[PDB]
Amino acid sequence: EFRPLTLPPKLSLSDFNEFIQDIIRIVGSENVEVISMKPTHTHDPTHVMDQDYFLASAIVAPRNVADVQSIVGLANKFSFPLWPISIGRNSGYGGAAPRVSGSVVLDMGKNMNRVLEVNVEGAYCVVEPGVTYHDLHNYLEANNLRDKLWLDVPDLGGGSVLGNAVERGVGYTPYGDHWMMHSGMEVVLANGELLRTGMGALPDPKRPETMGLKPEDQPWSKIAHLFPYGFGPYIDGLFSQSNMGIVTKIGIWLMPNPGGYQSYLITLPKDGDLKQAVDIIRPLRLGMALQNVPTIRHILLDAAVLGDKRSYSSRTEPLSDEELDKIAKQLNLGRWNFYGALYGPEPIRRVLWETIKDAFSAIPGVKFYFPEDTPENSVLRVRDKTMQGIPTYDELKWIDWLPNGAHLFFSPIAKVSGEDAMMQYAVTKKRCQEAGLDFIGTFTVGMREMHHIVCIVFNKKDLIQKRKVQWLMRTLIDDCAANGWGEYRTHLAFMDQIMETYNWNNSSFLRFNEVLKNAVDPNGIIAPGKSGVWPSQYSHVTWKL
Amino acid sequence: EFRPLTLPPKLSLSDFNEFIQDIIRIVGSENVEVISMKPTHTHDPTHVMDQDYFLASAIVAPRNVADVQSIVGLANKFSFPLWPISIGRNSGYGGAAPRVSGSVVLDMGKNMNRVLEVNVEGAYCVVEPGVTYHDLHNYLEANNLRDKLWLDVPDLGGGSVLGNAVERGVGYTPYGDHWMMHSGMEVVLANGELLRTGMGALPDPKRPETMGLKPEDQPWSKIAHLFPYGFGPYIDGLFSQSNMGIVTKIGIWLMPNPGGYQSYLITLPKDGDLKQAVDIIRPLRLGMALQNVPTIRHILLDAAVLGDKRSYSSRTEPLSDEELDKIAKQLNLGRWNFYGALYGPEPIRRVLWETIKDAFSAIPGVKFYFPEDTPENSVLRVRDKTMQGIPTYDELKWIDWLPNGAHLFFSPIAKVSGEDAMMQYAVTKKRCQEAGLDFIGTFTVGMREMHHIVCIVFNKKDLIQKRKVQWLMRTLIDDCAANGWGEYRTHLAFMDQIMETYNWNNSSFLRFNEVLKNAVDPNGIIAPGKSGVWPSQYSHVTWKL
Amino acid sequence: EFRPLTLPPKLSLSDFNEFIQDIIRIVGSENVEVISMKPTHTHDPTHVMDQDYFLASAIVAPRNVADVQSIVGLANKFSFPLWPISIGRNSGYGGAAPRVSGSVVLDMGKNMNRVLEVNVEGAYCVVEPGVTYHDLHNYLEANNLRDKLWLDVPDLGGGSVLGNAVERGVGYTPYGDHWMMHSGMEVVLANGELLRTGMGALPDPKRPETMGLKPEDQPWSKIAHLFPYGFGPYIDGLFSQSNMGIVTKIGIWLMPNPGGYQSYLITLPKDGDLKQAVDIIRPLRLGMALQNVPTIRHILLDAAVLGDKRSYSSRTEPLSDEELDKIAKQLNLGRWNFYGALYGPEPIRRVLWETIKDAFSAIPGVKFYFPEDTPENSVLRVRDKTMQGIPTYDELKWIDWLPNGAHLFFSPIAKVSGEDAMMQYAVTKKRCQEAGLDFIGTFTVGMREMHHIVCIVFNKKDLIQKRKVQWLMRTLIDDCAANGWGEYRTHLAFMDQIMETYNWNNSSFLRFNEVLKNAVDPNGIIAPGKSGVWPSQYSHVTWKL
Repeated sequence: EFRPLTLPPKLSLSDFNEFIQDIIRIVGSENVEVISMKPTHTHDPTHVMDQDYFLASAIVAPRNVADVQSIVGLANKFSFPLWPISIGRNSGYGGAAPRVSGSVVLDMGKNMNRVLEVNVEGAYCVVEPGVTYHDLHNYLEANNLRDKLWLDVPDLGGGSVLGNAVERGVGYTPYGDHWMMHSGMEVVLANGELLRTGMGALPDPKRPETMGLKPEDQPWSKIAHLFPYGFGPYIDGLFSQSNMGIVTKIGIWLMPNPGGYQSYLITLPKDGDLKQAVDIIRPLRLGMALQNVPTIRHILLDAAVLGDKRSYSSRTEPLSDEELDKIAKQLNLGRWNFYGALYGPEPIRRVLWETIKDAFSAIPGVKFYFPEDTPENSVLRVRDKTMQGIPTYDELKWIDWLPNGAHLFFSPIAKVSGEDAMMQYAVTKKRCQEAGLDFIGTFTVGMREMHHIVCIVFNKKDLIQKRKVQWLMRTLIDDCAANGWGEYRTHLAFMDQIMETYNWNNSSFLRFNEVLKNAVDPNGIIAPGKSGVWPSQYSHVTWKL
Repeated sequence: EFRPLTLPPKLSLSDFNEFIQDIIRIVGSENVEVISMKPTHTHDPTHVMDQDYFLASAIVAPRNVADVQSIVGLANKFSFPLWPISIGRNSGYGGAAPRVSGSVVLDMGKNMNRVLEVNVEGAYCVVEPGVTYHDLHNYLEANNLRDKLWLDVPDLGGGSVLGNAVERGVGYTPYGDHWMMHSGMEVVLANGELLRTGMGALPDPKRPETMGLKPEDQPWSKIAHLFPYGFGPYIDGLFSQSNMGIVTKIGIWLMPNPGGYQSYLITLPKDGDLKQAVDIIRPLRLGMALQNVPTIRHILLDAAVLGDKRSYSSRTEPLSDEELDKIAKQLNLGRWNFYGALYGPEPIRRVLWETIKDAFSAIPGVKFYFPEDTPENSVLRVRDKTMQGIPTYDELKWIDWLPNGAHLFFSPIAKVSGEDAMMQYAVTKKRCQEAGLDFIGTFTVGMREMHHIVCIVFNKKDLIQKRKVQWLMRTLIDDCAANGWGEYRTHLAFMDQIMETYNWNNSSFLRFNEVLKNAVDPNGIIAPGKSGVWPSQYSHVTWKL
Repeated sequence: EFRPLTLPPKLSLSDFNEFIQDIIRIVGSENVEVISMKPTHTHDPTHVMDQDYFLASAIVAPRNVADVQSIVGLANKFSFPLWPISIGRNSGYGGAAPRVSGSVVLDMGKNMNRVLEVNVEGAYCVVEPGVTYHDLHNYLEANNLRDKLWLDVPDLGGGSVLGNAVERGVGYTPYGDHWMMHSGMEVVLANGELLRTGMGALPDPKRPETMGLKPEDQPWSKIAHLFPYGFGPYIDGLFSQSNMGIVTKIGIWLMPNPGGYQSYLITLPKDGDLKQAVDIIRPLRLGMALQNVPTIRHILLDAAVLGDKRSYSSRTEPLSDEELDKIAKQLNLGRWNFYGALYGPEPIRRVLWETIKDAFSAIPGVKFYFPEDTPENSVLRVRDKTMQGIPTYDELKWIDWLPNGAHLFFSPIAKVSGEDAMMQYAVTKKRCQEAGLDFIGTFTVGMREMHHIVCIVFNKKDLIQKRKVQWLMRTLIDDCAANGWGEYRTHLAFMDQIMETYNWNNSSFLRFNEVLKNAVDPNGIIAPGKSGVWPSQYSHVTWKL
C-alpha cells in the first residue's frame, strides 16, 4: 500500500512504496500491513507518551528465514529501519511498538512458529520466535512429554519462549533464569548473513539425507544445544536486549520432571515484615533450600488478580495503610506474600520444608498454606501451576486495576537484604503516593539478587495522570540510581534515561556498545534505539528521550 | 633493553627501544623484561612446535590499571602487539607464550594481586588477575571465612581465579561452571578505555569518602556482583577466550558452606563399563542427584598421579589392555573411576547417596569407597579436598608420566550418552596408539555435556615424537569434527584449526567475530590471533597455522 | 629541558624535547619552564583533586604575538596542547593549572604587558593580557587621567583586566559587567591566524607612518573600541570562557569620572532579613536607583577579611547561629551586609539616597553607615575604594579563614527575588554544614540576576576534608540544577559536571559547541577541555570528570 501515517526517517513516499511493493512480492499481500489475545503491533498500547511516538509504518510477517534476509537486504538498500518482534504481548514494555516511528515492525511470530525439536535425552527444546509458552506446553502434551519434561513460565503464558529469553525474562521453577538456559541460537545479522552460536557453529557432518538444504534448514550438531560456549569469544549475549541481530531460532534447556512437587504460600502479616522475610530468604536461597525463583508479592497484586479497585473501595485516591490491612484480612492473606515450591522425592522435600517453616516462624503471625488449604479462586492455586511449568491466563486480571488501565513496569534490582529491600520499597512507595498511585509490586528472588517489578497502572485516556506517570517513572529512575540500583528492563521511552544510568567512567559501556553496533550495522537498520543504542545516522539530539 | 631475539611485525629496532624506554619510565626497570612453581612467560614451555614460534620479545608487569592503559596507549602509538596474561601456569594450553612472536607479554599477575572484596551477605569475591586459587584460599582462612564461604578449584590450585574464569575453566563443586559464576567485570579495552560490565556500569552514588578516586579505584554499585546482566546488550562473553579487551578485575560468586559434605569413589571394573556408567550418570546429573561436576577418570590418570611410567613398566611403547587391568588391581581401582560428592544436611545426602549407589550397582564388580576406606596416597583423599574448594599441588605428579614430559590437552565435548562417550573414546584411543602414546584422560560431567580432556604427554626433546604429537592433535581435531564434536579450548598452534572447525555457513561465526575485533581494535594490538581471531593487518596467509 | 613529570597525551619524550628546543630557540631559555603575589603556573594551588591532575609539563612565556603564533604552529606540528593564561591569580577557579596534564602553560602575562592605549575622548583603554588592575590604575595616575577616567575592579586588583573580562568577571561600579564593556578584541586562533573582532576587522586606512608594521602591531580603526558589533555574525563571545582562540588584546570601555560619589553600608540584623532585602533590591536595581553592582555579604565574609577563624572561636566545627549573631554585634555589622554607592552630582545622589534608605527602613533594626561612620579597618572603607575603581590587596585576608586554607567558588545564579535568594541560600547552607564547613558567601546584584559566590574554604593538606569539599561541590551542582539554577563559572574539575548541567534537548548546547571547536581546531591543541568542551581526539571516556 500507498500513504503511511509516518514515514521512516529521510525516506520519500516513493521509496516507501517501492519497498513495500518489493516485500509484497516476496511474502504476499496477506503478510505486509501498511498503517494509513490479539495484541496490536502498530503502536504502543500502554499509551504513556503522545502520538507520533513509537508508531510503525508497516508490519511485515516473514514466511521464513529467507524472507527475513530478503527483507534485511531491502532495508539496507532503502535504509528502512526494522523492528523485529516475536510476539509483542508485553504491554508494559511497550509491546510491539518500534522505538523510532516509521519503522517496519517485523512480526516473526505469525509465520515462524515451529517447535523445532524436543530432545528428551538432552532435555532441551529448539524453538522459533512464534512459539508461545502455551504452544510449547500443548506441544509437550500431544506427544506425552508432560511427565518427562517440564517448562518454566513467566507469570503469563502467551509470551514468546525465545522473545522472553533473549529479553532475559524470569520464571518460577529451578530453571527460571531463562536467558541462562539457552544454548544454540540462530541469528540473522544486519548484513543479512545467518549465524548460529556456540556449538551451533560446529556443523553437522554431511550425510545423504541432509544434503542441499538451505543453511536455515540444516540440522545442528549434536552438542549445539547441550553446551552453549562453543570456542573463542562467546558472542551470544550481544544478542540479548540488543539491536545487534534478528534471533530466528533458539535452544532452551528443559527441566526433567523431578518426581516430587509441592507449592506453598507463607503469609507475612505486617507491611514491615518484608525486612525480616528477605533477611530469612537470603541464606535459604544461597543455600539451595529454596529451589526455584520464589516470589514475595504485595497484597494489592493478589488483590488485583481477584478484583478491580472499585470492588475493594470507592476512593479514587490511593488506598491507605488501614485499608490494605483490611484487604489482607478479607483475603486471608498477609500484607506481603511469599510463594515458592519444593522439587523432588518426598524425603528431600520434607527436610527442606521443615527448614523453611522453621525459619519463617520467627515472624509473628506467619501462616503456611498449600493449595488445598486455600479458596478455589486463590492465587496460590493459580501459582501452583506456574511453579510447575504449566502456563495460564489468570494473572492478567490485575492489569484492569483502574478502568482504562494500561501499565508500565518500573523494574529495579535490589540486594537480597531486608534493609535494602525495605529502602527501595520506601523510595518507590513515596513517589507512587506523590503521583496519586497505589503502589503495586513483587520481588522475585534471584540467587543473590531480587528483581523488583513495580506495576504502575493508570488511566490510558487521562492526559493528567499519564503525565503524572511519566513524572513518576523518570523520578523513580533517578531516585533509584541515587541509591545505586538500576533497572533491568524498560519501556521504549525510558531506554535512554535508563541507559544514561549506566554511565560509569563517562558512559564507557554505551560508547563501546555504539562501536559494536556501527561495525555490524553500517546502515543502522536493525532497531535503532533499542536499549539506548543508536547507530551514527541517528543524531542523539534529535532522537533520545 | 636493546636487542631482542624477535621483534614484533613491521617494527624497527629503534622503535622497539623507544617503546621499552617509555615503559621502563612508566613501571620501573624491575618490571619490563627484554628477551635477548616459577612459570616461564617468554615462550611455550610444552614445546611442540619449533622455535621462533610463540616467542615474546619482552614481558611487562604493570603496577596497576593506569599502567595497563599507558601501555595500551604505547601499543597503539607504536603498533606493538601485547599478550596479556594473568598467571600462565597452564602449560598444555601453551601457558604464557604469545601466539605471534615479537609480542609484549603483559604479566598482570605479578603486580595486580589483590583480593579486592570478599562479601559474605552476597556471597561473592572480587579479584585481580594475580589472585591464584591458593591465594583466595589463604585469604579466606586468615579472615576465618573458611566455614562460611567455599571456593571452587580446578585440578590445580596455582592458576588464576579470573584467568581461569574468563577462559571458561571448570571445577568440581556445585559452582564448577566458573565463567557462569562471574558477575562484575572490569576491562581495559584496546582503545585504552576502562569498561566494567552489567551492573558494574551503574555507578556507586557519590559519597564523601570515595570522591576523587580514579575510575579504576572506585567502588562498585550494590548489585554489581549480584546480578550479571545490567541492562541492554550483555557484552560480558565477548571477553571470554577472546582478544576483545584486557580483563583487570572480576567478581566471582562463592558457595556458602552447605553444612554437610561427603566425597566418594565408585570404581568401574572393565574398560567398557564407561558406556553403562555414562548412561547412568545422564539422568542423575540432569535430575540434580549429582550435585557437583563429577569426574570419570581413566586408570592411568590416577596411575600417573601416584607414579611415573617406568614405575609401572619398562615398555617404551604404550601399555597394553592387560597391563592396564593389572595396574587397576594393584591400585584397587577400576579401569575407569567416578569421583563425586554430596553436599548438605545428612538426611538429604543420605537419600541422594542411596540413589547413586543403587543405580551404579547395575554395573558388575562396581565398588564404592569414601576417603577413609582408601590408602593414604590415594587420589580420592586428594580429590576429597578438591570437591570442597580446597586447592592442592598433588595432581601435577602426572605431568611427569614420561621423563622430559610436556603435555597438551586435546579437549572435545561429548554428549552425556555412553554411546557417544565410547565413540569419542575409541576415536581418541586409536589415534593415541597410532602415535604410540598411552591414552590418558577424563570426562568431566556437565549438566548436558561432558568435557573430555585427553592428556597427550610426550618427550619435549624428541623431534620425532613431538611431530607425532602434532600429527595426533591435528588428526584428532579433524576426526572429532567428522563425528560432530568440537574442542572447547586449545593451545596456541591449534587455534586456527580449531576455529576453522566452527565454519557453519561458510565461517559466519569467525567473519562476524573479525568485524567486532577490527571495530574495537583498529590497530589490532590486543593479542592478534587468540582463538583464531585476527585483526586485518595480520594477513591470514602469513599467520595462521 | 629534558624529562618532564607528565608528558602531554601520545607525545614521546623525544618529540617533547624536540619541541622545547624549538621554543627555547624562539623565546629564549629565560621564558620556557620545564617541570621535572607570585602565583604558581604549574599546578592547581587550591589542591582539591589528587596529583597527576592539572599538572603542566612546561610553562612558556611568549615575548609577543609572533611568539604566540610560532608556538601555535609548533603545537599543531607536534600535537602538543597549550593552556593559555593571562595572570592566573584566581586560585578557586584553579588558577593557572591546565585541565589536562602534560599541557604547555602559555603565560601571556609575563611579557605581554602593555597598556596599549587610554583614549579619553572615547573613554576606552586597550590592554594586553599582562595588564593587571593595579597596572591600569598606576598607568592612569602617572598620566593624570585619574580625575577623568575611572576603572572597574573585582574584589582583588591583582587579576588581569582582559583575562577577567573574557572570563566574564563582574565588578562594583556602573561598569561592573566587564565582558559587556569590551569592544575591540585581537585573537590568535588555533590555525595560527590573527583575527580582531567587530570594527577591529575594518582596517585603519594606510598612512605613511604605519606602513610595514606587522598585523599584530597595526593601529586599529576609529570605531574599533567604540562599537563592538562590526557587521555580520558577532563572533566575540565565542572567545568567552572557551578554547576557541588565544586572546592577545582587548578594548575595555572606561567610566568617565561622574563628578559625585558616595559609598555606603546598610546592615541587616537577622539571618532572614535577606528575603526582604532582596525583594527591596529588585525594583531599585531595575529602576536604576541602584547605580552600580551592589553586594549583599554574609557576616563571615566581612568577618574573614578582618580575622581568621581562631580569632573568633576555638570550635573546629562550623560556628553556630548564636555565634554568628555574636560576631555581627562585635563588628557592628548585620547578619547580612549590603554595600553600594551613588554616582554623580549631589542633587541626584540625594534623591536616590533618600529613596534607598526609605525602602530599606522597612527592615527592623536596619542601620545605614558611610565610610567615616565606621572603624578604620572596616570593610566599607576598603570597599569605598573598590566601588570607585581603585583596586586593593585587602580582601584577600579571608582566604586564610582556616590555617592551610585553599578555597573554591561554588557559583550559582539566582533570581533577584528574596524567595529564590533564601531558597538557594538554604540549599547551600545545608550542604556546607553536612560537610562541616562554615557557609561563607555573597550575592552580587545583577540587573535581573544575582551571582552568588559561595566561598568553600578548607585545609589543603587534609585528605578527609578535601574529599568532603569534593562531595560538597558536586552535590551542590546537582542540588542547584534540581532547583533550576546553574553555575556561571567553575574550577577545572567541575567543568564537565557543570556543562552536563546545561543539557537541554539532549546536550544540544555542547554538541553544537564541539562542532565549532573541531572546525577551527582539528588538532585540538587549544586548551582541550576548558568549559567542558573537548576536541574529538580526546575520548570523553578517558578525560571527563
